[PDB]
Parts: sequence; structure tokens; C-alpha cells
Amino acid sequence: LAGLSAALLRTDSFVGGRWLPAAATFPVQDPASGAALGMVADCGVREARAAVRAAYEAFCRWREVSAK
Amino acid sequence: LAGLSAALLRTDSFVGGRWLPAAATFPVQDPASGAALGMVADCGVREARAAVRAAYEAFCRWREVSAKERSSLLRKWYNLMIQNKDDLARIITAESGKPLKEAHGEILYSAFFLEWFSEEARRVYGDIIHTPAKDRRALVLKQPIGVAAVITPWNFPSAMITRKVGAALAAGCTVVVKPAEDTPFSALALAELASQAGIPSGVYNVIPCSRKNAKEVGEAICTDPLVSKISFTGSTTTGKILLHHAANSVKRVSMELGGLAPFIVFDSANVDQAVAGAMASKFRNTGQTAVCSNQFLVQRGIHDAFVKAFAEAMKKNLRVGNGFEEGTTQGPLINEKAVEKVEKQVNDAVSKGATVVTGGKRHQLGKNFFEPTLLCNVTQDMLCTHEETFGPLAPVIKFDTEEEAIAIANAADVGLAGYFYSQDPAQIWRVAEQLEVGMVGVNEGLISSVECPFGGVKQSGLGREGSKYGIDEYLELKYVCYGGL
Amino acid sequence: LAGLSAALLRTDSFVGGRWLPAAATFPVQDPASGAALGMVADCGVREARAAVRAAYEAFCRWREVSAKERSSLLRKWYNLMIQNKDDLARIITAESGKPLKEAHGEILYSAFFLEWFSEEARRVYGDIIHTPAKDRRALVLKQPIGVAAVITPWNFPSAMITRKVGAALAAGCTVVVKPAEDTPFSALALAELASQAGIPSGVYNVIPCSRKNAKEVGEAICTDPLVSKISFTGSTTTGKILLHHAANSVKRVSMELGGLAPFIVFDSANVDQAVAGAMASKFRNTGQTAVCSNQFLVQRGIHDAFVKAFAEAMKKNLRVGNGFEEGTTQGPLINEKAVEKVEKQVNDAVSKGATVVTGGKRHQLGKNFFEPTLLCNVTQDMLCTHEETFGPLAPVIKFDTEEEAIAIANAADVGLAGYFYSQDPAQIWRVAEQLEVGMVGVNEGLISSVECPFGGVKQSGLGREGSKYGIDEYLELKYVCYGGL
Amino acid sequence: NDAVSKGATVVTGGKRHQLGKNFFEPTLLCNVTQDMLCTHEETFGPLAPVIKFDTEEEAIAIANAADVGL
Repeated sequence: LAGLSAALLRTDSFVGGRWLPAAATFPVQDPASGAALGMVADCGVREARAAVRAAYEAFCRWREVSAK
Repeated sequence: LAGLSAALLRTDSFVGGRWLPAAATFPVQDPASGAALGMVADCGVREARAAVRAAYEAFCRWREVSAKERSSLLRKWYNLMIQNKDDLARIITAESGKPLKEAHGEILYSAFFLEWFSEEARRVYGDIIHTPAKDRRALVLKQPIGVAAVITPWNFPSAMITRKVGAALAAGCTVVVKPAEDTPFSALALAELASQAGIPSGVYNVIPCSRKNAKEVGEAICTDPLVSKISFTGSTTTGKILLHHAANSVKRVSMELGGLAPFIVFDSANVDQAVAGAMASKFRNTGQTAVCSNQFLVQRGIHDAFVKAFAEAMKKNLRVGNGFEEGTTQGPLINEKAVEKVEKQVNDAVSKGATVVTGGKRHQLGKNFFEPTLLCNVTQDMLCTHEETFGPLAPVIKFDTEEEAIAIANAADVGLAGYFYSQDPAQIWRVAEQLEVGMVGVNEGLISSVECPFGGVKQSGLGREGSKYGIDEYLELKYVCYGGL
Repeated sequence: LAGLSAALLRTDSFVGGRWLPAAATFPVQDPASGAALGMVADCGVREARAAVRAAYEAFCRWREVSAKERSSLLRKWYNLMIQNKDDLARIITAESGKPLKEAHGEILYSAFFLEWFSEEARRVYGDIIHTPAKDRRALVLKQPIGVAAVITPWNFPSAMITRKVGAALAAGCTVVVKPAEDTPFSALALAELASQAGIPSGVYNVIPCSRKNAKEVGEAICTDPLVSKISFTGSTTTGKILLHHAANSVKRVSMELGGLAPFIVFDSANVDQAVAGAMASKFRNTGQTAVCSNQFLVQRGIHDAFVKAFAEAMKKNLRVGNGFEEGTTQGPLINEKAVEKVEKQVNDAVSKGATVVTGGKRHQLGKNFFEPTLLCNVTQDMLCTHEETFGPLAPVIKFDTEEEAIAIANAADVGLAGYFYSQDPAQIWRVAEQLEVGMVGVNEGLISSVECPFGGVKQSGLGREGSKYGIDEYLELKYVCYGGL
Repeated sequence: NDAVSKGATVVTGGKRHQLGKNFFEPTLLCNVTQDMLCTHEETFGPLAPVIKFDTEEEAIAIANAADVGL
């Protein structure tokens, strides 16, 4: 169940290199035991448009990075 | 980022002297780095009606407290602000994005309003009037209105609250503050300090809420029959909606609405001074303020010399970047919608005649940063629908005569702040008096002051804040005809 | 009836210095005898927009006239009113129906407002404020708002106009008056005198109109972008409609809305004096005024002695009849709808517990006359929907304690005038300060005075008229930061 | 209020309590009448309306009034 590297188990969205929580959250449960696994950010259109802009700006620089 | 007195950074609403969380919350992020700052309570109509009742009950007791006592508490609150100025400033930079130095400037200004009204509390004077009749004496008392709904913008997350609440409490009223969702923290930091100062429970209430609940809560507190006064600073569109809400119960209202501020430079002006003045009046808070000179009317003679010296000052002093980092002079724009409006204005102007003199695209840091822009050859007709578009943008419109400049400046049915530079004694009076604006700066680009009356004329607002007139917005006159003599 | 200076009795609207008839007209009749008084112009939206433009253009010149000059004209106008007081009084009695003696009292009061503001014109002072910065000086100027839409009721067809227009002109503003359709004449008589005085064309405009056009014209002038201020006195229902019209363009507003006035008689009161005070405060203008004490809260101890002495005073001094005839003390009710509301109130109260002490039916002269009524054993709940029912009716509600009387009086979310009689020095202050009203009479039933501030709190109004605060409703503050020093 | 303004006589505490918030003063009104309980069949609070009666048959008739019975 636990014992995991706390950094691997995450509940916030990951946008622009940062962990951003959302106004809402949704529960996640172990489909076998029904146990609560955690409260994950429930992104909305706003968080999505912002994640897109973040990706678009990263693209203009990432496309320039050498393939190697 | 952190290191703050945990008590200053708050996430719950502050009602009835207690920190109450809400059923929902909304995220707050650093406009520069995009970092998560915290999850703030998202109050709804229920929490608002409850905050109002809390304020109304506190009012029936607070109105009874001696003015010397209310004055004392207003001062302790001021001292607490000064004691925590560094942390209070960091919170402003964190949520508004403005550079630390500017945030420190706001925290002082904000603290000065509490100090100032503290002094006004003991000076509410009634009058004794003489009337013909010998069988009576006329007395005029001044009493507090009651509960006031205070709605503030994000530009000055602290000073905008403090200048209204200071007056309200000094007058003997209580308040329910609904802070901007982009910057709720500064409003709650104040709340913490208000409980440390000993402000009685229910006298100062804060109900943060996001866009969703903004509509509902706004109408809830501007409609509630226990609320007798409304103080709002923001857009004209919201202002008119609140004015309708108020209309239904004849509530006293005072508000400041975002307008266009003309900055006229006449031939007889000291160039460097005009430029220095233009620099401060346009880039303070990255051009994001209602009193930020949007259009520059410059006279033919001195035009060129000015436009050149202005641009040279922009390159030399404006350093775009993160507000917490040393040397930053321009912070980010509050959000994406904002950047889009600046772009809109710049393009609309260039494609219509304007000539970009320096930086007219997004800044190379991306996100919400925009390059300080200066376009010349701009024309009047290029400002339509951008009367509420704030950003580090400076359109220069050339003019020939004074009559022309005044005519152009008084154009809009707007009228908040206005600036002009000149060395002609006579001209200074003519313009200062003819400029249909609420505030006029003469050979100065920064006119802030807690002892002077801030506000606007025509559609820019109602009433005034600060100065010796500020407390008036919260009092009611009672004529007492003492007869039977 | 006639014999008046033909120039004083007018039927056309007065716009731009000229008498202009309208496409339509409406009849005006003597509320007592039903006689035809004249056919008055019925202005429509077109005539109103034109009257506004006329006022706006006059404003751009009038604002420039020296205060000593505007003051002089305001005084000549006053002298003209006094010179014609007898005829001006007859016109009031002719259209309002109030007794001549009362009409003479109004004409003086009305003339006194012009006299008073005449004196205020030269006393609009700006300030010089001290600020930390040594490179600047703070000046605060006061300037007129612009064009003001003035809407008046029929109760005081002259004084209600004069107290608003006096202030407006003294401040340097121009006005467009829309008088009540029941009493338009007094407003035009003033106009004639304003042209005799030499008031510049367009400074004072009158646009009479009937019920039909009332809605349209009302919204036309409270909406017009050339109008910057609205002054209204009347019903709460209309007031809220105008408040919405104003909301759309953020217009400055001041208004007085018909409320219930409590008249508390305490045990320590001088009976005769209380009665004398109750007589004047309830039957002046046959109980048809917003400041007319509707409910009488009388304390157990002195109750009976009071109710009896009151009734005995009503029989001895109230003589119903035609206002022009010697000895008349009670005139007619403005119209049928009015009589029906009084009947409504009387019946609703008797059939619910009340006990009619004297005259509770229509008067034997018929038409719009009603018998002076005095019901005792009345209870709070019997005043619902009659908060705007004016007539020679006096419901007496008994009470035990002071806390009770104050609680009952402050009941409504209303608050215009309030009266009470007592001989206890301490009690006089407690009540006078706790009575949530705009004006309080202490051991006096008549508190009119042009040098004192008239108005109300909560839903009874906004702003004040008369006194040294009256002119403030028409000025705008301008903070001038004189820097570069 | 509905009761006092309709005949009832407040014998003790009939306003909100001086602590404010949700506290109410224990109230006892006498001279109350049957018709003053309409729509308040589900109004709970420290309130006690006293209705006088003459005979037993009367009391039972009044009590069994409502189509209620807990």
C-alpha cells in the first residue's frame, strides 16, 4: 500500500514544471479493496488552457534543443 | 517565497472574529513564476449572509465604543502593519507580482490610511446652528451609517482595502470585505493583524471568493437589508451592476471606476522632469492601475525631444523580471487575458497608423511578461474599447494647441486622474481647472497621499477616499430641533 | 381665483429662456372646488431632451459667471418672490388646496431658500493641505457637477423646487425641473420671476407633463448623458426606478422618499404642548406631507389625558373647507385615490381593533374633503401598506416603556422625520440619538428651517437639502497636486 | 410577533437574546388562541404559548385539532 517514495505518489497536476493543485479534487480508490488512495486535482478548462500555453512556450525552446 | 509569520499567510475566511473555511476553495498562483501560493476559501451566498449578520451585530456594539477607543485600536492595527511590513510586502509581491520596492511602498501607504483615520475618529464634529425662532436651538449630529460592503480590486491588494475600512471604522461602522480573487491574501493578513490589535469580533470581516461566486456573493452583500453602504473599486461594468443592486434598497454608495488618464506635456515643460514623471505614472505596477497615464498628449514643439528621451529612459531603467529579484522594475501582467488586451491595443494601433518606438511584443521570458512599449504617431480613435486595458504601454499623440489638448483629454465621459507638465504659471491654472478629472498632477507623475481626496467625476465614480472627506462617506446627518424653550 | 399678474400664471413650458407650448396639454383643477385652472403643456421625451441640451449649453457659460454675480441674481429672484408673495400664495392654494395662511407660509419658506443659497454661492471653499513631500503642495478645488434633473412632488409645489434649484445654481449648476402634474403652476410662476430677475436663458428650465409622459420624461432626463445629477422628492417606488436609471451612467443622486414619522409622547411631557405639537405636525397641509407624523406612540401614564385633550383641540381648531375662505384650517385631499387610501386605513384599523375617537368618515362637503380622524387603541400591525397614505388621520398607539417606544419607532426600514415630547434632560438625549431618523423634533411639532439639513436615513433618502450642506450635493472635489517644486 | 400582533400577551422574554447570534430569550405568551399556530407546526424554539380553556371536551377537541399526532 504505502512505503513508496513520497515523491512518486502525487496528487497535484503538473504544469509548467510545477505542481499546481486545482479548485476541486476527485477521489481515487483501490479497485480491489475499495481503500482511499488519495485526493487528486480535478483540472478544469482554465487549468487546461494554461497547461497548453505552458507546453506551447516550452515547444519554441524544446524544438531548438539538439536531438542528441 | 516563505519564511513568513505563518499567522500572516491565511487561507480561511475571517468572519465574526474566527477563521472559517468554506465548502469550496480556489487556487492562488504567483503571477510571475506560476507557483501555487495556497488554497483559499471560496465563500458563497451563505457565508456572505452570515458575515453580514456578524458585522451587523458587531455594529450595534462598536457604534457605542468611544471615538478615542476606536481610534486607539485603529492605531494599534497601524503599528502592527509597520511591525510586519517586510512580510506584508512579500505577500503583495507574491500575489500581485509587483516588485518588492513597490510592494513596500504600498504597505506603508496602506498602513498610513489606518494611521490617518485613526486620527479622524475623534474629529467627527456636529454643529450648532442659529435660527430665527427664539423658542428653539438647532443641533446637527453625525452618526455612522451601519454595515458597509467593501469590494476591492487586485492592483493594490492592501491599500485599496485599508483606505475604505480605515474610514468606515473611524466613523463607527463595521465592514464585510470581499477581496479580489487574484489577491486575497493581503486582505486576510490584515485580518490577522486586526485580531492581534484587538478589533472586536465582527467589526472587520473578509469573505474571499472566486469568479464563480463573485456574481452571487457580490449581489448577496450589496442587496442584504442589513447592509447600508457599498464601497467598490474596479471596472465600470461591475460598478453599474452593483449600482443596480444598491438601487433596490436605496443604499449609500461610493466607488472608483477604471478610467483613462491623460498625461499632457506642453512646450514650456522641463523635458527630463516630464520624462521622469511619465516614467513613474506609466510603469508603476507595470502600468496596471486606474490612475496610470494611458494616453500621452505631447505638444509639437517639444514632442520629438520628449519621445526620444522617454524611450532612452525606458531602456535605462526598466528591467523586466520576477518582483522578488533585485533590480526588477517591471513585473508580470496579472494574467493571460491581460496580455491579450495589451497585444490587441498595440496591433490595433500599428495597423491603423501608429509607429512602435520600442518593444511591442511579448517579453522573451514568456508567461505574462510584456515588453515596455512606446508607440508614437498614435491617434485618438485608437483607444476605443481599451479604456480598461492596462499594461506597460505608452501611446504618444501629438497636438498643436492647448485648447486642442484639453478638448482631447476631456474627450471621454471618464474622469479619474490627469497629469500635465508646464512652466507657465497662468497655463497651470487654466489646465488644472479645465481638466474634467477628479485628481490632477502638476509637474508630477505620482500624486498618492492619504491626506488628500481620491476619486473621480462623471462616470469614473462617486464620493472620495482618504483626506478629511473620506470619513464623510460613512456618516449620516441628523438635524435635531431642540425646542420647547 | 383670478386677479393675478397674468405673467405669474403660466401654461407653457419654460425652456431656453422662452415659453414653448407642447404638442399636448393636460388639465389642472382646483382640488377643492373642481374648477378648471388651466391647460398646461404636456412635455414629451423630445421636449425634455431639448430642455436638457438648453441647460447643458447654459451651464458652460453659467459655471464661468463669478460667484458674486450668481449670488446677486439668486437674490433678485428672492426679492421678486417676496414682491409677489400674495399672488404666489394664491397659486399654491389654487392647485394644492392648502389654506392660504399655509400657502403664505410656504412662499416665504420657498423664498428663503433662494435667499439662503444666494448667500452660500460666495462661500464655496477649497483647501490647502500639507503633505510630507517638500516638492509639492496639495490644493483641493470644488467645482459644479453640471446639469441637474430636478423632480418635485405636489405637497409644496414651490418650496420643494426652490430648495433644490437654489443650491444647484449657487453651486454653479443649471437645472431642468419636472414639476408634479397636480401642481405645475408654482414651478412656472418661479420661471417667470427667474426671467424678470435676469437668470440667463437655459439656467432654469421647467418641463410640465402628465401621468402619461411622466414615465417617459422621467427616464429621459435621468438617463440623458448631458445630465450629471438627479434630485428627486416623492414616493419610494419612483425613487427606486430613478435610481436604476441613474445607475446606467453613474449619475450623482440625492432624494427624499415618503416615510412614516413617529410622534412619541412621554409621561414627563407637557400635555398641552404635546397636543399643540401634535396638532401642527399632523394637520399642517391636512396631513399631506412626508414629515407628517402618522403614528403617535403615547405612554400609559399620560395616554388618556393626551388622547382627550388632542380630540378637544381638533374640534376647536380644525375647520374643513375651501382654502381661500377665511377660517379654513383643513383643505381637501389632492384627489380621489387619496381619499380612498385614508378610508382604507381607517376601516382596516377599526375592523382590526382600533377605536375611532372622532370623525372617521368622508366630510359632509363631499368631493375630496375628509373629516379629521383620531383613532386610539391602534396597534403597530395596522400600518402596513399605508406607509405612504397621507391624510388628516391620527392613530394613537399606547406603550409602556421607553425602550419599547424606541423599538417601535425604529421599526420600519424608514427614517425621515421623528418627533417626541419630554421634560427629562437625560431622556431627551437618549431618544434624540437613538431615533433612527434624519430629523428629530424635541418638544416641537414644526421643524422647518432653511438653515438646517433636511433628509433621511436608510431607505428614506440620500443627501441633504438646505443648510450649509445643501450646496455639497452639487459640487465635485478636485485634488490638485501642485508639484515640481 | 404573529401572536402578539394578533392578541397574545408576552409574559416574559420575547425578543432575541442579548448574546446575539442564534440565542433567543425563553418566551412565555398567554392569552394565545388556536388560530395563531398556523404554519408554525414545525417551528421549534424556547417558546411557550398558553391557551386558556373551560371544559375537558373543549381541551380534547382543541388538542386533537391538527391531523397530527405524535
